[PDB]
Amino acid sequence: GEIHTGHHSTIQYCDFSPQNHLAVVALSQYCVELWNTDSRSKVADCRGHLSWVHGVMFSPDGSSFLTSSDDQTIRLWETKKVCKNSAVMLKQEVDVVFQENEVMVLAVDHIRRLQLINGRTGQIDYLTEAQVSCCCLSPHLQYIAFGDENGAIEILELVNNRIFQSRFQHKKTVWHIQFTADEKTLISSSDDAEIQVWNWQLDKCIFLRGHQETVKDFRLLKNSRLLSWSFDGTVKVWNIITGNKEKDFVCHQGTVLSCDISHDATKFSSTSADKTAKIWSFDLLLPLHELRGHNGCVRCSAFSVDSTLLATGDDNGEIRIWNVSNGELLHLCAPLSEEGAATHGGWVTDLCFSPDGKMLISAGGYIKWWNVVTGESSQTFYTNGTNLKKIHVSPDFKTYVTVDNLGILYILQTLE
Amino acid sequence: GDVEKGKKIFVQKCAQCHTVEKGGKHKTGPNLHGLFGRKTGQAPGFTYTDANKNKGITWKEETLMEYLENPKKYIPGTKMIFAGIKKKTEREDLIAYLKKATNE
Ligand code: HEM
Repeated sequence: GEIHTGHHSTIQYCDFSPQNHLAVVALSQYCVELWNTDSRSKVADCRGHLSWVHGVMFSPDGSSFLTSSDDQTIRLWETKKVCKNSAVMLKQEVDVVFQENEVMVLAVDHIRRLQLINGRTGQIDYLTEAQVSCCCLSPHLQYIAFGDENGAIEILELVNNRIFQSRFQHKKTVWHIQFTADEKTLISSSDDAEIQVWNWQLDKCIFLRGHQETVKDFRLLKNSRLLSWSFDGTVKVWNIITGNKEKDFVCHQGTVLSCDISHDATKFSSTSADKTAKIWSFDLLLPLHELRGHNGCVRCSAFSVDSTLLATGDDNGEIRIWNVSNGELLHLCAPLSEEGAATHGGWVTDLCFSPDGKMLISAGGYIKWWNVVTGESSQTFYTNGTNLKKIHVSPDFKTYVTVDNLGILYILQTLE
Repeated sequence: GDVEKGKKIFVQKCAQCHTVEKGGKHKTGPNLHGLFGRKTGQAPGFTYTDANKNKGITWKEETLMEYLENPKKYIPGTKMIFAGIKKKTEREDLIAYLKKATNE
């Protein structure tokens, strides 16, 4: 016999089943597929272990199997369930754009490209492409866009599928993608030192010649300015559309680890990168203050929802709130104290402040609504997937849904 | 550290997935030549996880000492399988060996 495995790589784990000639094989990255031996065809996908499996084995009856995993988790499973198909559990990284009463979550098709499923409905919206690398909707709707493995970036029109612009650029797959306040002008970056600004239709190709090894990421500023940072840790302040490095900052000799901008006026912005939590008002070429309250060095930070708070996230998920006024020894939010290494939690991915500003939605191993300054508010929850890496909030702030670890997407809608 | 013991530890615990010599091939893990003073996720020609690719730290003794104690905790979602070296002495030895060999 000779049963070829899915695609190509190198097997990390495998397990033959004497019944039904089944083969529960964890190829790589917890790819625990259910194949069928001799017949040499897959039976069904099996999503649901976090940490990339560590091991699996069938019952002596063969009617079931254990699934040891790196999380520290063993999931029992019936034999019958695996064979049946279950094209679900959205892809791990997605972008969601919120336009009011209904929220739409970006998705990657279980087989190829994508499907847009709006919440509170069964309205799937499938589209075709040779496996999109990443996606972004246009400002004021009316368009849709996606990247490519070559770094090419198409922007399909909604009104007509025939109309599109394709941009060929970047040595590899395109990284960050963002649009101007104008419906026109794509902006992107990747392995190139330059930050691409490719206006579509016009097919313009303005470049941000930063002379970095690469630019790690960039974001829109309220002005025509375009904020950016690279692996040299420079916090550059360029310009949108037209490349022009108007204000330049060297907040970190190391890479800018997470940098957050506040979003009222352009009055403040800050970053922390395993060194110091610097903060500036852009008016100076150097930060207005350089927070140094953490010897273990703050990993990430996020601004208040148009207030004066400023979280500073630690590697262990610890948060230290800092007033947006140079800095003072504000009581640490201190969100996690007792726990250990037992589960999901690693990383301090994001902070979602409540509109009231009285609550911080910490999201690491799972969501917890720490009360700002001392203690916690609505800590509860506990996510199924764990490991959420993105935060989406409705203008109202009523609903945030997280998909973490590919567990699935979860939507929250508090009641009365 | 004791470079000789560090070598033993490397041979025992790292060599099955990584080379340290210049132009040594990528195995399951990336070649470690030039590791010190380099940012995470930069070996050209190795396909990292996004987690390892975006950890955003510089490899050096301090960062290695913490990583090697518990890789998953330092880079959650890494595809590197390694429990960690719990004894500090052994970590120092290994790190001292890597410091020598990955420059050589
Ligand atoms: C003490 C022994 C080991 C040392 C010193 C070591 C060293 C390293 C270092 C420093 C990195 C990250 C460097 C970078 O970011 O470019 C790394 C990543 C990696 N190592 Fe190891 N390693 C060891 C054991 C292992 C073992 C046992 C395996 C597999 C069995 C392995 C496979 C990998 C893989 C696959 C990655 C890539 C991580 C990712 O892309 O997510 N290593 N190793």
